[PDB]
Parts: sequence; structure tokens; C-alpha cells
Amino acid sequence: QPMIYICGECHTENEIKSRDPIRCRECGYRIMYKKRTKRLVVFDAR
Amino acid sequence: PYANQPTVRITELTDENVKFIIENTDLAVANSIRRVFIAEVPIIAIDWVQIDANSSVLHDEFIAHRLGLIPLTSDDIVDKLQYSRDCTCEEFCPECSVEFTLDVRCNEDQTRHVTSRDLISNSPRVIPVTSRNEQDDILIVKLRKGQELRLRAYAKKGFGKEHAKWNPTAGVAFEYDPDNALRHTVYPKPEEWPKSEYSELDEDESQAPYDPNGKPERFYYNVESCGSLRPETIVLSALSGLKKKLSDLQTQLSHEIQSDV
Amino acid sequence: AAAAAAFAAAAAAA
Amino acid sequence: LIQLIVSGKDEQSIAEAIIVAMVFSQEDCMIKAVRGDLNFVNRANQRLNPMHQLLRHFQKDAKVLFQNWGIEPIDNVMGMIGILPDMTPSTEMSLRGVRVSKMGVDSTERVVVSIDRFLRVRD
Amino acid sequence: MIIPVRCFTCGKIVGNKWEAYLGLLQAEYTEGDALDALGLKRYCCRRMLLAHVDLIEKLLNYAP
Amino acid sequence: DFSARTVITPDPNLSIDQVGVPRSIAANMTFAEIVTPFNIDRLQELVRR
Amino acid sequence: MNAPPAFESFLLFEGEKKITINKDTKVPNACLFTINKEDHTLGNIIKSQLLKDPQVLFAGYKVPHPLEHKIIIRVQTTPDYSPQEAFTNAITDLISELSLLEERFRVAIKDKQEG
Amino acid sequence: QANQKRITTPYMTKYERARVLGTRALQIAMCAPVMVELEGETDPLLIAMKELKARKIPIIIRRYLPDGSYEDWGVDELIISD
RNA sequence: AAGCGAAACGCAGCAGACCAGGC
Ligand SMILES: [Mg+2]
Ligand SMILES: [Zn+2]
Ligand SMILES: [Zn+2]
Ligand SMILES: [Zn+2]
Repeated sequence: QPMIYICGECHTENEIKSRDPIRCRECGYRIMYKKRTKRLVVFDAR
Repeated sequence: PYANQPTVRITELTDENVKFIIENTDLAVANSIRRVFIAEVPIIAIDWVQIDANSSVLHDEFIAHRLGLIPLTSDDIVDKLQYSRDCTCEEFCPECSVEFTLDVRCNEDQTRHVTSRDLISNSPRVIPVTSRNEQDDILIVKLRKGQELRLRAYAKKGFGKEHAKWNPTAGVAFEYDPDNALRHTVYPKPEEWPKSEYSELDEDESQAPYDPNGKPERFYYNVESCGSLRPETIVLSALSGLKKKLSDLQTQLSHEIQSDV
Repeated sequence: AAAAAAFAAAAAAA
Repeated sequence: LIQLIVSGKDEQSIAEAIIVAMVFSQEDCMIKAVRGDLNFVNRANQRLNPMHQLLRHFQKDAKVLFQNWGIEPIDNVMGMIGILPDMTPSTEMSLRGVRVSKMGVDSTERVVVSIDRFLRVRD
Repeated sequence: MIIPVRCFTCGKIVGNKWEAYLGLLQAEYTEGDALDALGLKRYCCRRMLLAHVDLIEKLLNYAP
Repeated sequence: DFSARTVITPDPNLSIDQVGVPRSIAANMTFAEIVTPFNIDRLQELVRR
Repeated sequence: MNAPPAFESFLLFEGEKKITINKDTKVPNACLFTINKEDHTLGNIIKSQLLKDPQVLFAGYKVPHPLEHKIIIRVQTTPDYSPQEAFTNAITDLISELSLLEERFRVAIKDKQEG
Repeated sequence: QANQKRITTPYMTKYERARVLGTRALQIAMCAPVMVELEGETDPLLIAMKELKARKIPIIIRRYLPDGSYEDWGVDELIISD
């Protein structure tokens, strides 16, 4: 439910919920990107 | 039926490289010493990264792999630290690792060059070579206004066989018999070849006469260090490492001779 | 070939 | 301990025989395996037999001793099966100098002997 | 897309030489003299500085 | 079934009758071996593995 | 998918012996030393140091496969001597030579820094 | 066919050898009795092979002829070449 | 030899075209 997605140009964390149309409430762009996960992503420098 | 009595004569010593000559020793000992300089000399380097935020144009594995290749001053610390495999702690303790931190964000309009200077370590003894008080700072990644790079790295003790980042040498110019007296090589047109810097012959000559009773002696070296370990510390740590390997092998050997009965 | 063990002073393992 | 071949009837019996053999060996790897609260002096401060105390302690708990004893490769031999620290038999690995025989091992007999003046019994 | 840290062949640090290399070229230096001033004698490191393409500079032209 | 395919590579350290098979292909492919008192032990350990 | 761990070349796996000695049956007074987690760095120095012992008739080393990290050293000696003894002396000799080379290097470094 | 006069070759063919080792190996794998000694042989193939070299395999090869007849040649009567 | 408080619980496929490529 709480999705702080990102916009292509306007990059705003609008909380888009399910059962809704993807649309930036601040600028109207239709393409949205998800934010980086909160999980601990490690990387062996090899 | 015994060992030799080798000698040494250093012809150049600086903070970047050391040029020395070993005489009265076998070619095997000289080559193994050369191999140890590259693959069996411990050094500290980044081996664990946790990217908390990375909005740059370079993905995480690209940054982690970059960070691993940054040389860290390890002159007196590498002998005190231990390997994570033998250490009886967990996580990354101060006795088996050195914690690093990076927190950079491009707020201005100008491109921000994330350099090795931004790598803040908990131990002042283990720091990036370029940060040691000319040479510029190593470049990790460039950032645009609004981008961020925040991580928490850990350095570990390792050697070249595990990864090239743990190689303290930037080139080992190993040479022996500059004048081709032993004829180990056969130049089809010796006049077309140049003279080595260690050659002692007139320009009218191409190569020394053949020596049937000759044996490889007077091995020349040029150990150029990356910066982490001083050029002399690499040689000392190398000889000590190879002597430890032989000591441990002798121990396991005696354990096998005794275990027989 | 069941056999004894003479003197004994031990308990069972876990 | 150079070698040990056990022919126990049960897995529990195998463990008991191995522990007794390890304690009887007196190997340093076993002495260093002593852990927790083990006392070699009773409440009266009298000195107990160290071998019996070690035997009792390792029979109470042998997990540490098995873990620290050591492992060696197994030479494939018919009728001999290796045993691992977790007590499960294996054909490629086994405890240092330990084998288990499924065909049995041979038996008590009294032998006449001669004793000299200095109590040195000879066959 | 960005200058490597070490030379793939030898292992010499080159990551701190790119900015300095560009800083010399704008100063009317020849690529050879610039590589000599940076201390790159072996043709392997010179290969690293003379054949690199700073593509990251074009990737930063795109908004994040 | 019980087949595989991948790129080949030279290996002078193998006899003409030998083939170097990777551990992944060897782990996915199997051979139905019958149980006998001669292999009941090995096969047992391999089953528990 | 199948990249073997880098530490697998030097760290000994649980229960795997560092060195195994096998008596050669083809000729007398010969042995094969199979050393695990080693390479040409030790095989060449031990080979060369063994060749200098006149009581050693054969001294060679080989790597059964470059991907593997083991090594086999064959040593043949005269009847009055022993191959295990030769391998032991050869290690002791290399240790003394490296100890001596280390002290003479420290001295050379000190002399070069002080000038 | 009259066993007194068998016209086929007295040697065992490479195919007959292959099928003999295969079937005998399968039998040994099914816990069948072994005829020879097994000092250090467990793999049914090596056991069947030593049994062939020893010539102690209890199998009869029924060589069919084109006319429809057949000749029963035992593994002990055939001469092993390889 | 030692010795303390003497119940109930490892899925699933379109298929058929056409293109590019591999030794
Ligand atoms: Mg081809
Ligand atoms: Zn928007
Ligand atoms: Zn630690
Ligand atoms: Zn280079």
C-alpha cells in the first residue's frame, strides 16, 4: 500500500497506492520508478 | 649438501621502488622470492562494502570493486592484524579489520569528484596512500547535483593469490645474466638486440662468450611498490613469509614422519 | 560373540 | 593414538569405546578439549585420578572432543568404515586413526609364565 | 566509463593520474611528455592513460 | 534425458580418454546405481548427503 | 556459476592433510611427497635445494593440474640415506638461507638509508 | 543345429564381450554369486572383467545363423583376444 | 574411580510463425 515511488523528471515520493492510476500528483508524468530497497545489500570488493 | 651464502647490494632505494642485486643463490630461490613479492606478501585492502545509498551512474558492484583496488598504508599494521578465518570474533572486529565510511552528496551545481580523501577510517594508521602526507587523490566516482553515495566498508588482511587488490607491487623487474653468457636465450641476430641497463660490454660486442661451467648468479631486481608498503618492507615481509611457509611445512612433515608409527 | 568388560565405572554418552 | 579399530555392537557403544580410547591415548588435542566446570579435586580437596575425571567428563559430553580431535582421509579397505565427529559413518573421511569394523574383532585366555627373583614376569 | 584504479597488467595506480593528465594536455603538453611527467614509463600504464575514454562525463549530462 | 552441452576448452593435463566435466553439470546429472553390500555404505552416505 | 572460491587455493579444507608421503615401489629409496594447497613457489626451491645434495639421485616436482592446487615431489636417494631426511634437510637449508638473506638485506637497507 | 560341428568362429567378438561384461555386471549388481576371488573388487564391471580373464563366467552365447539355426557357445569355449 | 541438603500439518504447458546469431 504505501509506495513512495519516483517520477521520471519531477522525482517526487508520491504515496501511490494499489487500485489507482499511475500519475504524478505534482507534474502529471505517467512513468514511475521504485525507490531503492531498505534491505542490507552487501558487496565483496573482488 | 647445504645452503648457500647469498649477498645483497642495493643500487637504488626510494619511497616508490627499490633496486637490489642478489648473488650466490639458486635461480629457484630468486624466482620464488619474485613470486612471493606479488602473491604471498600480506597487505590491507577493502573486502566488504554495504551500500546504504547510491544514486550515481555507476552500479554498486562497480563501486565496491573500485574501492577494493584502493591501496591502504599497511607498513606496521598488517603484522598485528589477523585473518578473518583464524580470528575468534564475528562481524568485523578491530583486530581482524579496519572500518571505513563514506558519505557524499552533490549539493552544488559543479561536478563532485568522490575521491579517496572522502574515505574516513577509524584507524589513523591505515589510510589511503594518496591521503598520506605532488600526487593527486584516487578518483572513485563523479557525482551530479542531487546524487548521493553513502556506504560503510571494511578492510581485511590478504595476499595476491586471493585477489590482485592484495598485491603490493606495481612491477617486479627480475633479471639475471644481462649478457647472454649462459646462452639461456638464443638470439638469431644478436646485433639487432639492445643492451640491458645492467650489461657490462662494449658497444662493438653483442653478447658475452658462452660459459659452459656457468650457473645463474647475480639476480637483479626492481620492486616498484604501489604505495601501501614501503619498497623495503615488501622484501622483508616476503622473506619472512616464505620462511614461515617452509617452517610450517617442516612442522607438518615432522608430524607425518612421526605419525608413521 | 557377546563378551563382558571386567571392571567398569562409566555412564552413557549424549 | 596411532590407530584404533572398533567393532561395537551399537552406535552408542561405538561412541563409548572411542571416547575411552581417546582418553587412554592422552593426546594433547584431548586435554585441550576439556571445557566447562571440571574439578580434579573433590570437596575435601583430595587429588582425584586425572584419567578418571577426564573419562567421566568426556562421557558426559563428547561433542567438543570429537570436534577438536581431527579428521583424516580414508584408505579404501574392505570391511573398514570411517566415522565422523557427528557419529555418522563415512567412507571418505574419518576421525584421526579411527576405523569401524562390521565383521567383529577377536578371546580371553590365561598364559603360564615364569617369574624371576626380581618379579620380572616372562613368557 | 571512468579511469580504472590500477593498471591491468602491472598494478600501478592510475586513478589519480587522469585529472592530472588532462590538466597537462590543456597546458599544451604532448601526450608523450604528459605521460612521462606523470611517471608512466612502462607501455602498459601509458596504454591505460592514452587509450581511456571518459564516458562518465557524458552520463552526468542526464538528470539523476 | 541425462544429456548436457557447453563450450569446450583445451586441457593437456588429461588423458585422451578423459573429459573435464564441471561440478554443476555433474551435480544435475545422475546415474542409477544398484545397492549391494559392497556399496551399501558409500551409497548410504551419499543418500544422507 | 562455477567460479571456485579464491581462498580455496591456499586454505586447507576440513580434514585434508597438508602433506602425504608415499613410498615408491618401482625403485628403492624413493618417495612421493604430495603437498596440498601449494604451487611452484615451494616446488622449485625444494627441487633445486635437493639437487645440490650429492646423496640425492632424483629430485623433481610437478603439478598434476593447474586448476588443482596440489603438488607432487619425487625424491630418490642412496641406500645409506633417506628421502624424508633429504626433504627435511632441504627445508632446513632453505630456512637458513632465507634467514641469512633477510639479515643481509636489513643490513644493506640500513647502510643505504644512513648512506 | 548339431553341436558336434559348429561353423562359427572360435573367438569371442567385441560385441559378445561387451554384452557378456554388461549382463554379468548387472547380475553382480543384483547380488548374484561370484565365481572368482574378490580381493579388492566391488564395482560390478571390474568383477565381471576379472571373471572374463579368469574364464569363469556362467553364460552361454546363442549365435543365431541367417538360415534360422543357432549355435550355443559358452564363454569358456570361446577364445578371448582382447 | 566418583559422590551430598552430614494435536495436527514440493505443480502445471500454449503452440505455431518469422528474424538474427552460433561452430
Ligand atoms: Mg569451431
Ligand atoms: Zn512528477
Ligand atoms: Zn576479528
Ligand atoms: Zn602498468
